[PDB]
Amino acid sequence: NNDNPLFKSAMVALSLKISIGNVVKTMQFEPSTMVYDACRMIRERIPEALAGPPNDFGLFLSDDDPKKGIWLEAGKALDYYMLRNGDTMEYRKKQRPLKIRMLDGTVKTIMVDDSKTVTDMLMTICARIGITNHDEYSLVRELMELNWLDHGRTLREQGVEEHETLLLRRKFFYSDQNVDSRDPVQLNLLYVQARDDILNGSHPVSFDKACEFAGFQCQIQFGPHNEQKHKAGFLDLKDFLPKEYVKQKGERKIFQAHKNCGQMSEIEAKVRYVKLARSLQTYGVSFFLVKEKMKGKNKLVPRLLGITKECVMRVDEKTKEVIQEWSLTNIKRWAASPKSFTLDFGDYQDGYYSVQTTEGEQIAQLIAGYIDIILKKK
Repeated sequence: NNDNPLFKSAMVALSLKISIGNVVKTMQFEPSTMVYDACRMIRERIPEALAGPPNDFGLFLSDDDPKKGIWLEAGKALDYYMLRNGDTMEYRKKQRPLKIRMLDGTVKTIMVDDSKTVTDMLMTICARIGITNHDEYSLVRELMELNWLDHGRTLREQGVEEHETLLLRRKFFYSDQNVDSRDPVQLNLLYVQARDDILNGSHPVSFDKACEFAGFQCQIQFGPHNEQKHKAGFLDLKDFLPKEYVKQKGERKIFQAHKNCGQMSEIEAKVRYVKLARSLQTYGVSFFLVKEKMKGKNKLVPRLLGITKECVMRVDEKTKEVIQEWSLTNIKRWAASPKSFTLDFGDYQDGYYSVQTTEGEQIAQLIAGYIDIILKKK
């Protein structure tokens, strides 16, 4: 039957659960307390808060949905964050390991500031491995379209948790690839890259070309065509043709192209493979499958939309013919939403070009990125 000298009204103090690893303690804060001073008071009450230099720790407001967890800023008052009695704050190390697959295919773990955006993290990575031009590179997930990361947002809010390894990826440069039979190791790297892009469909090609490529691929993998062993049914066509072309009728066309190679060496076939790829107007282009509205028709028409350093291009989805091309110079503005992408060509044409796609923000950022480059050369 006593009074409690510790009691303060629920309205004048914030009662928060402070979590450090598996330790939790409830402490009382004046609600205008700055985050950095709250960290001090935490160090005075919880021994596990002393597990490192004091400025290495901060406060993190977790959530049942990990995408909604946020780091608190040191200069903000606690009541800025709309906290209520009983809420939980983690006292957390500000840097955390981020696993990144290097350009040599190995994984390196790099400490990054966990409150920052993907761009900031990329900059920390490039700093650690001696890359000055971080704008030549980006981070992508390794899932599977779903691997794209918006570098102006955080990993956390895009659903990337701390366990996930990301890939460091060099962007495409036409100046990167200059073919020659003198350097077999570099020739093979170029061949593998061009072949993989065709087989996985990121370089879209016609059916006839896909079988031509497969003909060189056969020369490379099997040597000269031998009608005793390279007969109907031999090929696992899924390994030689883009998925949309995996049809038995393609094998006859591949074998024709293979035979046409004669006794051509493995090196010479790799040269021809790479040369044929670079000869196509689709080479090096970043493509997106978008849905177009054609005047007259009610069903939208799937179309390949390609973005390069100097143009936007419409490509037929079945034949891969280049239907139309717009210089980046002749685009007045663009817009993206989660469901569409629209281009305004000012007085170069009547009507906007507006398509359905879930990759509109990706398209918009590519266009903006390539336009900024042209500006900086001016």
